[PDB]
Amino acid sequence: LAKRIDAALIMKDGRVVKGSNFENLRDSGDPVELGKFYSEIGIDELSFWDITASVEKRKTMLELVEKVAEQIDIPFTVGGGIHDFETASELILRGADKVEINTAAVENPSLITQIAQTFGSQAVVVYIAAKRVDGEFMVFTYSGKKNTGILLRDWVVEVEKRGAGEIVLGSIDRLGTKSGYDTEMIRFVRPLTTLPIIAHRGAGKMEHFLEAFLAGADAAKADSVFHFREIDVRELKEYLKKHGVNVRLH
Repeated sequence: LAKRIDAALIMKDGRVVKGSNFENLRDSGDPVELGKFYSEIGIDELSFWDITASVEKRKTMLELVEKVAEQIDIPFTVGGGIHDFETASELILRGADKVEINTAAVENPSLITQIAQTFGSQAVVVYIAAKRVDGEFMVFTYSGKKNTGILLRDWVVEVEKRGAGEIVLGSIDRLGTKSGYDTEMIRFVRPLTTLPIIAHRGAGKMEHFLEAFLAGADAAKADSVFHFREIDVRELKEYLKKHGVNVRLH
């Protein structure tokens, strides 16, 4: 099916960290209005990642998804320190289509299955942050701080086995580089899973998306290149369609 273009939003205290350059918006740093705007100009799905401090976090994330679900009609994902089934459950019930987990999944893979058994696999997104170490792709947790010693190939297979719906494949080797998506990593992972693969980290120009899709990604996620208007979302989809990529245009 159609290749997907995702926008990611980083959040703290109900605000978009670093905001955005869309001066047409009432509040360029308002996650809800920005999300709604993206949904209007052609983003296919949104993802919200919250880094609010522990005291206010739960209520902040629940308010956000509630407001977002009311204002937008495309699927969205919420994530950020989701550590257990009850937290994931209340976010989905409150309005999220999907939850994103990473570290908590690595430490308890059955959490994937737990969430999927009530909300279906399609509600579970596993973010995998991977990096080359001595010639092998390794899984990293705790915001890139911990080398788990787990091989990417092994974790990808387990993640599907546990019942995840899709995988976000984040290349730590491409963090803030604008040199392109890690297409070697995408090609490496593609044969190991039937799940949708969402490319993340590295995007700097429209051609990088084409490359990502050629590598076998089902979706491409970016943030700052969208928010600071280095890449126009509408042009991006036009470009991709131009060169043969199937994108979308009770």
